[PDB]
Amino acid sequence: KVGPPLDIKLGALNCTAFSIQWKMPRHPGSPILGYTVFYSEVLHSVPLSRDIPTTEEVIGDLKPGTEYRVSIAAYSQAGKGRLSSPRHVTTLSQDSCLPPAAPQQPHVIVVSDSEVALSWKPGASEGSAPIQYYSVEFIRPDFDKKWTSIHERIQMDSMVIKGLDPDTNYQFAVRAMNSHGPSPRSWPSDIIRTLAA
Ligand SMILES: *[C@@H]1O[C@H](CO)[C@@H](O[C@@H]2O[C@H](CO)[C@@H](O[C@@H]3O[C@H](CO)[C@@H](O)[C@H](O)[C@@H]3O)[C@H](O)[C@H]2NC(C)=O)[C@H](O)[C@H]1NC(C)=O
Repeated sequence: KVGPPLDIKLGALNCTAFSIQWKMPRHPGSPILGYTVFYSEVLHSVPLSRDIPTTEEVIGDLKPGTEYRVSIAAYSQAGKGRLSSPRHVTTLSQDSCLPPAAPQQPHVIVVSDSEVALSWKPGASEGSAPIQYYSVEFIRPDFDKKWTSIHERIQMDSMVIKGLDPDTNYQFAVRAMNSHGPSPRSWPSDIIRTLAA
């Protein structure tokens, strides 16, 4: 019986998601218990549906550059309310949610038996959003089959890495992050050996 939700607002967040916001229906006969959100790809087709207690929601795991038809209905103690007029929204184009290009191959200079100096430059593009931080991985080519992450974020374009094994060959690589995610790895640095203990 109750009217459809009012003041619906939707915006594409990124390539795979959009957020939806609305107001309580006017003059409800009974307390609103929740809402039901219906959406389908874009002549109507059978839609997916999500039930939520609040007046706003984020709809994720969508396809890039695709238009969606969205409707909302409120449910109360007297059944399902009237369904709002359909709203359309398009997820961002893939070129628009790009993560940054891989940073340039880093320069490496041995410092001690357990330390190494390292520096890098950003890539040709920051992607679709400015770089927020860098990440650094390392690997011992003689024994390791996989890269190891350094669980810190760097706003500098250089750093000194400590705690390495003495008399060991190492290589290093860098990735840049924006709000859209990680870049590919930089080229690996040239092999460099720590001083023996
Ligand atoms: C595009 O937008 C969507 C929606 O904002 C992003 O997905 C969301 O990513 C966040 C952060 O990773 C997720 O939050 C996390 O959820 C669980 C606990 O519920 C846990 O992994 C973390 O503690 C954190 O709270 C959120 O669930 C997720 N929402 C989805 C998938 O619907 C997405 O990362 C954005 N970027 C891209 C490139 O798609």
